[PDB]
Amino acid sequence: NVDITYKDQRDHTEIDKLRESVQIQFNFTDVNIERPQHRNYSQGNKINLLPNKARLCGLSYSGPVNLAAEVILTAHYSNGRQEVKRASIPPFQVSTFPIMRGSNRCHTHHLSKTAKKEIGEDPN
Amino acid sequence: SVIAPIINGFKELLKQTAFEELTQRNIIEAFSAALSKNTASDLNRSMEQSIISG
Repeated sequence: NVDITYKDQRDHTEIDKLRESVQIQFNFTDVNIERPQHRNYSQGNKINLLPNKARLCGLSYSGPVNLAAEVILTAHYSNGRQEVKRASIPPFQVSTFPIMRGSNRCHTHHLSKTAKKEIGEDPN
Repeated sequence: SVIAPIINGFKELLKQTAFEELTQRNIIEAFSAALSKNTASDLNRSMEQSIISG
C-alpha cells in the first residue's frame, strides 16, 4: 500500500503557485493467475501452451497474472486545504509467473497417464 | 522495477503537466506509462537472472 508525498515543481500559472506537493496513494485489488498460454500468430485469442512446446521452442512455461488497482491521490495547497481524486481500474495483466510442472495451474493436472503419454510427456 | 518507475513517471508528469490541470485521464495515462515494456522486461530479466545465477 504505497502512500508517499512528492513536492510539485510546476511554476507556469498562478494556480500552479497555490500548490505545495502531491500525496500519492494507491492499492491493488484482485489477483489471479491462469494457466500458461500461447499466441499461435494469427491475431486471435491466446491458446493453451503445453510443456513440450515450451521445451522445443525455447519458450517459458509462464502463466499470466491478472491484477486490478485503485488510485486515490491527494492535492495539497499552500494554505492547508486538500483535494482528493479517485480512479478505478478494470482487470489488467501485470506479467507472467513461472508455473511448476505437476502443479494445480499446469496443463498436466487434469490429464491422466494415457493423455500425458499421448501429448508428449513422461507419464511416470 | 514497479513502484520506483511509477514514482519517477509521476515526477516527470509533474515536471511537464500542471497538477491542477490533471484529471483522471492523465492519472491513468501516467500510471500506464510507468508500466511500459521496460519495467516488465527489467523485472522478469532480474528474477530469472537471480534464479539461474543462484
